[PDB]
Amino acid sequence: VIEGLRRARYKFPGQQKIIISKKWGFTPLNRDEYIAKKTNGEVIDDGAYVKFLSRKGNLEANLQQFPNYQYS
Amino acid sequence: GKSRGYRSGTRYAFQRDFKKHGAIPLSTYLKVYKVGDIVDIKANGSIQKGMPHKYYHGKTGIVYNVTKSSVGVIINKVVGNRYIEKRVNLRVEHVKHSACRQEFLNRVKSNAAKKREAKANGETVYLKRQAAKPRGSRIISTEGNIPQTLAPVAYETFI
Amino acid sequence: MQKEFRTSAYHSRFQTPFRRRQEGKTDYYQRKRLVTQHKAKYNSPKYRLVVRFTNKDIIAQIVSAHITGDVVFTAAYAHELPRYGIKYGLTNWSAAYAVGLLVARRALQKLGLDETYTGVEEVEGEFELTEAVEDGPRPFKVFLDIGLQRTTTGARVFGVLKGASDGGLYVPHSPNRFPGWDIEAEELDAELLRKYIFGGHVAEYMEELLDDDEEKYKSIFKNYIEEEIESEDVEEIYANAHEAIRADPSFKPTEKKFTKEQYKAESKKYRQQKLTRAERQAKVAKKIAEFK
Amino acid sequence: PSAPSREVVKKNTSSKKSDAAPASADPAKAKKK
Amino acid sequence: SDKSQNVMRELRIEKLVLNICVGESGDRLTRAAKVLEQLSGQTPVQSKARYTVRTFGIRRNEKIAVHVTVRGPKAEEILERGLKVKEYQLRSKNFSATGNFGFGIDEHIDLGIKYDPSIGIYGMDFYVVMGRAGARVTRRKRARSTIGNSHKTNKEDTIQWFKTRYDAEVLD
RNA sequence: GAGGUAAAGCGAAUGAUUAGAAGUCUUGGGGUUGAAAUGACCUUAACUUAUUCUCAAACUUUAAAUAUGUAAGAAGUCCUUG
RNA sequence: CCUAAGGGGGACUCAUGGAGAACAGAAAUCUCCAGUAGAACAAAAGGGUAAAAGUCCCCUUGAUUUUGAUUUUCAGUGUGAA
RNA sequence: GGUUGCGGCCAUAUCUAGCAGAAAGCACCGUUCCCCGUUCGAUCAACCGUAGUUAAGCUGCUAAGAGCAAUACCGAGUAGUGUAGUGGGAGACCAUACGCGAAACUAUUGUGCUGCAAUCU
Repeated sequence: VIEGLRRARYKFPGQQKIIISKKWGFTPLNRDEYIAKKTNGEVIDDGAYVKFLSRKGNLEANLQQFPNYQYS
Repeated sequence: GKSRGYRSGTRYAFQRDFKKHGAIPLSTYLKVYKVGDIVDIKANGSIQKGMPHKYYHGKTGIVYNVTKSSVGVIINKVVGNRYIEKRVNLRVEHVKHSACRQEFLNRVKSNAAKKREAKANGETVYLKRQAAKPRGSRIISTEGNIPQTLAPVAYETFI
Repeated sequence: MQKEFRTSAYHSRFQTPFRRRQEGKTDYYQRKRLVTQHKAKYNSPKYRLVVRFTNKDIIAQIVSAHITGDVVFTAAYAHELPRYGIKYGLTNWSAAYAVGLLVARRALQKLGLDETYTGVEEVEGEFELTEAVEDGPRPFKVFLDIGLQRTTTGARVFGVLKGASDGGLYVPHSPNRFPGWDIEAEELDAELLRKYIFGGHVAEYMEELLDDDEEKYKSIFKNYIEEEIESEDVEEIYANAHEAIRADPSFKPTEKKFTKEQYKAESKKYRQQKLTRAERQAKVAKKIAEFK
Repeated sequence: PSAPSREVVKKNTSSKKSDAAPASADPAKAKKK
Repeated sequence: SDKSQNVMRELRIEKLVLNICVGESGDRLTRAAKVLEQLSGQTPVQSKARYTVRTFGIRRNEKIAVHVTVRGPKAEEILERGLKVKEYQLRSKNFSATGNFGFGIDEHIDLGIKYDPSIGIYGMDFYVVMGRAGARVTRRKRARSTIGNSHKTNKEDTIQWFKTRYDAEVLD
């Protein structure tokens, strides 16, 4: 994939850097936080993305939407 | 085609505040203005009568005339190399008392109150305000506060 | 199928009306027109004759406006009338007249304008304004405030208006809203207005219903039946009430069987109290735990 | 007899076709064929 | 509290509106108004088209329809006379989500009034607005408010009340 | 006191805009069901819900820095009364 | 451009959506609910306006008389407008 | 303390869904001779307070509620910016020096207060 982007760099003017992200895929979570929230049941799939548990709002709907949520 | 009408460029200045449209609270119509009062000018868009020109939006002046629903305010405007006194007629919806008076009027009474007491106690007191002076010496004790050593952090990319 | 309307964006940008406008009680357009004083009369307050009609009561207050809130000058209630000899029909047009007269006399006694500005002594139903006495204090000037109540010729608010005007208050008005005004021949019939002043319409109803529908008479005019009050002698009840009000309009508060503290302690018993943050946190924890 | 008329409360002073009155938006009324 | 079988929760007819939407203005509309007067004993009101539509052949402000509102016992009498024509047989999809209901007669002479060939025959829309006591809360000028959720009229309550009062069948 | 520029925002109004997911199609068609039932099924397209990527000189809840108005007393404050 | 589209007062609430009613259907009229203005306010655009400045009804001529003051453009002249 | 009338600030007050409300008040509630207004006493007007009810309105409470408000070893002294250099860089732009300094985000808390008059178990 890097070599794919390195070639793409030739089609652009200016300087571009290829950077390996610290985050899991396109999520805003670092690769260890995402694993922790996955094993804590706080993250569910939504197709090509995910949805994260909120400690806010209606309690009942929150519980139904995230069944595997190990509360602390 | 230049356009320089009366209310040109007042798209945002004469707008009502967000979630503050509609009727005017009546404390505006209950305040009493006397000749010689210091008032602030802020045009209210919902009242198109007695509206100041955009120049006077945000200016402070002296009330010199009081009429049925308005006050006459005096503003000094720079026109070239001198000031000109302008006499603006404003409905009281566009006018508010200037709060700069009250703080100074409080100091006038406060100063007199302190001064007369010093005469009573046979002492003297200095009434002039003082700018914040440099701070004096002090001793910093370190029980529970042993200094933490901080160092600059290494560069790291956070995307 | 359609966009859900009550979104969080709808709530965020909603500008709630004024507190007493959302209550549906204050018309701020009319309030602005009434309260606002000519700025060159710097601190002289305008006085409002606030007239309100409940299902069981008439309230007539004299009010001046201030930034902290309105301040009551004097007040007259319809449930004061039993002290003055009117026990029934406390929401008549004539009860309204009595309340207006009472508030007028009470305010004038509070000011000191009793010898001067006695008012219309011989209530005849003529339209008339409180005329100022030369070389003396001007009559107390009050402006009628009917709130959200609709203006109709024959309405009870103008009964309070007429009572106050006959009591010596200078309340500007035109006679085209009194019961008895002919629009086609623009003059005020004094006899019909006088009839309405002294309960003539109620007496006529008793006369008409008694000899036509006696059962409805027994159900409706019961309190008059147990009082042995006939249709003919009602006029004298209001006539004596007027004289009694003019004799002594001062305010007598009702004796209270409990102290303010006793009332507060009694009422505080039936008031639910808000939960502690800890209590509701415990409730949330219990609900989650019982959800597994 | 008197002939009262229902009073107008709407604000559309213009003279045009009503909002959301398009053709083909209807179901097939002869879908039973 | 909040007892379901309170007295004041008693459903009863608010009003009955009779609508004849004759698509033109003139003799037909005047005769329809005559029919409405005969049926109700009240002068009806003539409603105007809001916009011009060529397919329906109407223009703005042409007095198209006529209608009248009846309240009280007269509404009940007219409603039962109209339910006879429908032989006390309504459908589940004749009741709105707000608990109102309505139907339509095709020939007004079936209501039981003298037939005049000159006047002709018209169909008619009966609409019954249901409501409990305390609806004045939403209509009075001062202190106007809304009606609580329990006190609201809905489809199932209206259907049950209709069946109980009329022993009629609602074809679900 | 005044301001609406920089910045910011778009799971905030207006406008622009990428991608799926779950639903409703009952007011989208196609195919396949039926001897005829619009009553289903597979499908794409529509909408709705919760998300998602990216924007605005003539969009905006928010909102600087700099610049800008006024005041800082004897022509003042207070007390009494013509 | 307007004798109302000016003035005063009063009553009412708009765009739109949903759920319903013979002909009637995506579009006629009627009813209820929701509806912060997503409507309308002669004409550009911007601002403003909800028991109204919007829709409808009642009465009107203040779109009148006298000559001063003030604001904008500004020389602090005129004209216009306020 | 509850309630009414009139208010001040104008969501910490609004909105959704539930539950409770003693006294009083308010309210819904009843009637159409009269004044008055309507297609319609529904709204408005008048009359009774008499026949009834807290069902609703109203008030309070509940919600890991929506919204709103406030606070911050939250983000962040970041973005931006005033001033400076014969600083860097081909440029685009960037760093540094002396100053000022956000917004979103995150988290926590809160959910009307109050004036005058009257009234109340």
